Amino acid sequence: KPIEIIGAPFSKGCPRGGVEKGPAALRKAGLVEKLKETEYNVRDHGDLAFVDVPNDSPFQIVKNPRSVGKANEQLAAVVAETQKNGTISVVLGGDHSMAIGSISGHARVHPDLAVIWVDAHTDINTPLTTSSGNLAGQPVAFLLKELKGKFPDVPGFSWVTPAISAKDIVYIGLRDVDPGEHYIIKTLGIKYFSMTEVDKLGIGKVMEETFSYLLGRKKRPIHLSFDVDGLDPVFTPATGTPVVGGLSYREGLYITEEIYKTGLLSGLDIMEVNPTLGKTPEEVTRTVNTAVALTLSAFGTKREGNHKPETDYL
Amino acid sequence: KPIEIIGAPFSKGCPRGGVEKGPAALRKAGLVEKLKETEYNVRDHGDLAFVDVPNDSPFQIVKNPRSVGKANEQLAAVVAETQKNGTISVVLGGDHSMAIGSISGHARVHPDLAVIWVDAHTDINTPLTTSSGNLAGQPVAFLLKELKGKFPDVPGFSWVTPAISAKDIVYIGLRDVDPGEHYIIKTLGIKYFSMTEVDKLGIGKVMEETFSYLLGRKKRPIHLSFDVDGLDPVFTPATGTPVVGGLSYREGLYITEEIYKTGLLSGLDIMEVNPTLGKTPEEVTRTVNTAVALTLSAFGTKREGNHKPETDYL
Amino acid sequence: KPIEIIGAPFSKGCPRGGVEKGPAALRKAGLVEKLKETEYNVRDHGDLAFVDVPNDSPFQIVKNPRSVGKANEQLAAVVAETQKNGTISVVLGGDHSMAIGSISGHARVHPDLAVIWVDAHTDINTPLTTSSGNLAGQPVAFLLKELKGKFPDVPGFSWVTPAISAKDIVYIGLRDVDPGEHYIIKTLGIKYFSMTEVDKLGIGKVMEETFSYLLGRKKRPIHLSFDVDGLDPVFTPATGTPVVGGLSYREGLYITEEIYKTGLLSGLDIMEVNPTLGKTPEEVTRTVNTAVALTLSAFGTKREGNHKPETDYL
Ligand SMILES: NC(=[NH2+])NCCC[C@H](N)C(=O)O
Ligand SMILES: NC(=[NH2+])NCCC[C@H](N)C(=O)O
Ligand SMILES: NC(=[NH2+])NCCC[C@H](N)C(=O)O
Ligand SMILES: [F-]
Ligand SMILES: [F-]
Ligand SMILES: [F-]
Ligand SMILES: [F-]
Ligand SMILES: [F-]
Ligand SMILES: [F-]
Ligand SMILES: [Mn+2]
Ligand SMILES: [Mn+2]
Ligand SMILES: [Mn+2]
Ligand SMILES: [Mn+2]
Ligand SMILES: [Mn+2]
Ligand SMILES: [Mn+2]
Repeated sequence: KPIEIIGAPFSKGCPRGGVEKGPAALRKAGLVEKLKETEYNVRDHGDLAFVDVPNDSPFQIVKNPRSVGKANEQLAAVVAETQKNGTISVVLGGDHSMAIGSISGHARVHPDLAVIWVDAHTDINTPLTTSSGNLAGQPVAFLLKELKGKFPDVPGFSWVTPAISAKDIVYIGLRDVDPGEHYIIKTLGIKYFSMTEVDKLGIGKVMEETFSYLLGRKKRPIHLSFDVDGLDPVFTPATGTPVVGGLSYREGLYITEEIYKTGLLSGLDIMEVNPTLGKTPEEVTRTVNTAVALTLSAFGTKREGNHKPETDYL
Repeated sequence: KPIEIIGAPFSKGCPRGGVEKGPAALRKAGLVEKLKETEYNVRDHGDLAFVDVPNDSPFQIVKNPRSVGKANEQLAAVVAETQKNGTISVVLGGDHSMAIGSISGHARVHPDLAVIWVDAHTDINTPLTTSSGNLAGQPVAFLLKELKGKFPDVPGFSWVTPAISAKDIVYIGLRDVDPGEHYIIKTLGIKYFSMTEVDKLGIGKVMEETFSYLLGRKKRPIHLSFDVDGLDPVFTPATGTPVVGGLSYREGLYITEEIYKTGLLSGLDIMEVNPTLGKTPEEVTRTVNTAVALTLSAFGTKREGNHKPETDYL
Repeated sequence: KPIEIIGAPFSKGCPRGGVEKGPAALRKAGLVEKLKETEYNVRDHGDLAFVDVPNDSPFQIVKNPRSVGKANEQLAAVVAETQKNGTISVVLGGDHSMAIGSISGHARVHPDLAVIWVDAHTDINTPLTTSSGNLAGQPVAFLLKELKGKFPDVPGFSWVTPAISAKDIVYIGLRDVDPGEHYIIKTLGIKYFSMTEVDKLGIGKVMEETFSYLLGRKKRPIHLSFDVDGLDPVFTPATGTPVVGGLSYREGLYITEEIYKTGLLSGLDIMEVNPTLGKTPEEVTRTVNTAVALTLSAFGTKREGNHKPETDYL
């Protein structure tokens, strides 16, 4: 199978700059080279060059609307293209708002795709419920069908068409949800596994249930959108919105090795890796490293070991 | 439902001073304000003023008997009063010896109360089994019916009447028990989940079993006495007797969100938070913060999120 | 029952020196004294004096073959002797290559022994599959029956006779396996619980399965070979090959308390504790301490507490 790396050095989704340097740190860590050592075919599409939209006034509270909107539209295009060539797309980016384009793109080629959202937050704040204008915290609100019309159209996001419905997404790791975000996920009956459920069930059963929920009836493509802050700050400190009591390094990898086994991984996002937020070079390294392991894992790397077929090592 | 904060700045239960500053740190952390944002009605009773008993000679080994005794009698009174007004009592204190008064008080109004003791220690040392005279490690010995008469009456504790029996308490997190304390809990058939059981069952099944044990036949009130040292020093370092291999930040909260769901929380204690023991301001902050989260959790705060009823966020 | 401490200050299995200082650190931590406080009879055999084999040229890639070979032959002898006196042997060593002699020795007296290998690595690299010549990573290749003849005889290891077969060993904690090592463990159908299985099952069920696998039909002696790097660097940082996402302090102890309950512990190894690798005195202390706890645990120490029989503490 084919893999296509696509860097999304974008940070306008969050007021904190830095996440744009994420792709670099990741490539710099040996991601592309390491990936190539897998049973996969790796191609690097390079980092997308996003044109800034001058005098990008804020829509009500929403910040950098047109700039985010345009960057995503370009991402959706790119991804939609690789998806058209049946290759698996990997978006290494900055803030999570790029999930808009990554999925909206993926959807154009695979409308029946399921989404497993690993994050500490729901990121489903509609532009009317946000306490800030940060779009990085609103991706899902833009991807949901059940949310269309519930909030005023935003400048730059007219190209977007709700790609999936409430019954096609599953959150994992939630532990920092707003009153509105919470109201919404409950009101729409969106399946989710907060840290409380993971504690109760254990990541083992957790993954078991998410697969039976999403792949119970039909077997469709999987879009894993991984926000590195789905794990505990002790594993991925270098991020804009760290939250205590998260997923462990182990559960993170367990999540990715399962999705690998389903043979249905179609698209992956590795977001929020900000190298400029590590209190120490060890923390940045630490973040980049596990974020790479998550990617490698998704694509076949196993903790029990891996070996090439037809090779008699004895 | 009503909540009544009651500070117990007492430290005579342990030779280390500092736990008296605990209430401050907690209030100072925004506890009262944050609590008020819950579906509850919060009232702050302020910190109790404990009169020191001069020439408080030690009873055999027991230290500051009369001083502890009197402080508790005053606490039992206070608590017994709020309990009389059907409000939920919250004791923010110093050393755990105040559990004597918090429960003995709670009991006067709710004799059928169950007790979930989250701690790294059993704290059931009778004045005859203690290696030290520290009462902070003897609360339960004073609250048990099966332990009455087994040890010599102590000066200042004549007002106390065993509030509950061996079949009404459940320990969670035990991992540092003395030969005597152990002999006792085994001899009296006191249900408990040491860290070994939590490892085996997983906090999920652990909470499951404690509720079926305590609420199996009848549904009675719950008195959660939480020793912040039920968790690992990595989460609550600022405490007098830290012990490695404890409950995780996650398990602590899982414990409190369940007890919240039972709708039976009647009384809560948040003890052993000592701000003077943090090797660094981060450690003290760290302790105070999770101790607050435990409290907020107990009273409804959910990691999956919370939202107000009748509010259409869309 | 009798316990016999045997120090194996050997480091030629790994290019990094330091693990030879391990026995010291452990004794220096109070191991022997603390052990004596158990229901066991402790005897210290002292640290073995290993004669260096001059001009010990490398066999192909294998480094210090003759030196390792000779040291092990001496260890096998020693252990085989205490085993003959029905006492339980405890090898406190340096690199894991000493597992060769510890088990080969144990085997001579108990050929039906089962082996529970707690380590982050399989250490089953045959001299033909190693990327380095480090024997510390090849112990099992020398102990397996199914591996005999699969690799060229090594200078100094002619005295060795495969002590156990693929169906007599169980790995726990694996998370850093080589292509060849992996090919081998899969090709030989060797039961193992990688960190992925532990995540899935939970150390509780994990221990459950390993006992039914190894003790299902017959009840034989247990040789627990514990490589401190089976746990996460956060617990045992001071080691030559640390790997993230390992066993927790808790799971390590849970592993040992179960093996204790089986009443079948016959032989134990506590390897890879390198005091010269702790970035800070706290890290070295931290490693030594949990390594001691693992040992004490193996021999009866319980987290729920322990008390002497026939002693009425009241
Ligand atoms: N980029 C992110 N993942 N941000 C998290 C979004 C949730 C945040 N608490 C908000 O109110 O918007
Ligand atoms: N205040 C406390 N929680 N202390 C713990 C009590 C147990 C202590 N090891 C003792 O011997 O008394
Ligand atoms: N002494 C050890 N435990 N070393 C681990 C052995 C595995 C190592 N990666 C190798 O290739 O040999
Ligand atoms: F994000
Ligand atoms: F998020
Ligand atoms: F306490
Ligand atoms: F305690
Ligand atoms: F090793
Ligand atoms: F190893
Ligand atoms: Mn997030
Ligand atoms: Mn996110
Ligand atoms: Mn305690
Ligand atoms: Mn206590
Ligand atoms: Mn190892
Ligand atoms: Mn090893």
